[PDB]
Amino acid sequence: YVKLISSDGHEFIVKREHALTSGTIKAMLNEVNFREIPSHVLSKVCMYFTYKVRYTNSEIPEFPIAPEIALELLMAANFLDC
Amino acid sequence: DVFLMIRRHKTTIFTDAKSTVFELKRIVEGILKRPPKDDQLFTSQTARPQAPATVEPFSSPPELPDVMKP
Amino acid sequence: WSPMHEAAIHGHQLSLRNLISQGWAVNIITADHVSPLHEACLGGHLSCVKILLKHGAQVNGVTADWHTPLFNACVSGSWDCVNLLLQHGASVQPESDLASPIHEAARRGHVECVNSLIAYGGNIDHKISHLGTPLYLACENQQRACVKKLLESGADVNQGKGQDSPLHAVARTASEELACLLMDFGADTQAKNAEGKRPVELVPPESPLAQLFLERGPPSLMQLCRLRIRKCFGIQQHHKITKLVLPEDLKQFLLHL
Ligand SMILES: [Cl-]
Repeated sequence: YVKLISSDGHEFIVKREHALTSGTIKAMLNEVNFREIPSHVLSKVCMYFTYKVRYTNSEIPEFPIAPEIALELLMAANFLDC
Repeated sequence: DVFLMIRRHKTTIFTDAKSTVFELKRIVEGILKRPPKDDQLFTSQTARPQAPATVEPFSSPPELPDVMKP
Repeated sequence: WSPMHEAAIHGHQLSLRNLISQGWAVNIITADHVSPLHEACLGGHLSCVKILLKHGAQVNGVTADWHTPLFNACVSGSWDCVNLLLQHGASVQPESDLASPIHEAARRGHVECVNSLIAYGGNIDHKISHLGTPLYLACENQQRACVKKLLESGADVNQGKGQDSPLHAVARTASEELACLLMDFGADTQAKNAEGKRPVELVPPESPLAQLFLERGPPSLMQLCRLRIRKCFGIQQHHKITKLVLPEDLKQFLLHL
């Protein structure tokens, strides 16, 4: 497990293998900090990690994304290279 | 296989499991060195990788830009 | 024998101006309801279209084979003719499924013509029984710049012909170029047609299309965000992405540039 820390103070603990989904994180890699990415975005990023790993080797379901978080989420994905 | 979000104060653990409530308390112990749902004291339909079930609020997303409204 | 039809066919704008000043009628039709305007559009003769419209030619007359000036202009490929008819209120969707301008323009890869039909309110997803969508024909006919145009404009990447999707039709073709494009715009690689088959199953054994349909597991989160954001805009409104507060690199990514 590794700890990903969001802009607004939240702490997310996810399995290291899953976080490596991010090029940026894989490269930086016990604890990581993201002064620019807020919790409501970073939680979705982690879910995408779970989703990516679980379905990365076999029918795949829709990954829901509310329009209201999409722009910030795109920036996060861009920075995180995932 | 079932995918949880175990939440408390400003921390959040993301983790999967099969299996009783008892043995999940042990996994937490594994992470946050403490010893052993909704307003109370979890399925493939109900808790998916992309939509973990939850076991402090997150930030409030900003206003949808005007050009993206219907 | 009509002098006016005859001049219109061959693009003889002088003979045409002449006949008109000698008193020959501009709205004159064969037994098949072909007019000079129909003939001039068919040959792409912009001068003669101008002349005929300016002397009151009818822009929506329908021939016995269900053809309209706009349809014929789409056959010829003259963007200018198409534009000018649209300016003059040429109706975008004619009644017959045998003569849909946008389909004819799309099947021959007349991109600019397609672009203009859509701009003037044509239904980019119009789905005809024996044909499918304009996107579908462009694909069958390997018209790459049409396909790219239709998708940028926001055509429905998954609406093809009957149960046969665009990605299916592209796999028969083996077009690597076009498959990659459909997928960039989120074609469903798992849909099954009327014969029960998924698109990867239609693809020659020797093609890299297989590895490609298989390797593409879920898309990146970036790709997923792009689908989602584009989905918020209507046909040909995606340019408004320009207004968003967003790095230029990403506006271009969202706009597929
Ligand atoms: Cl190709």
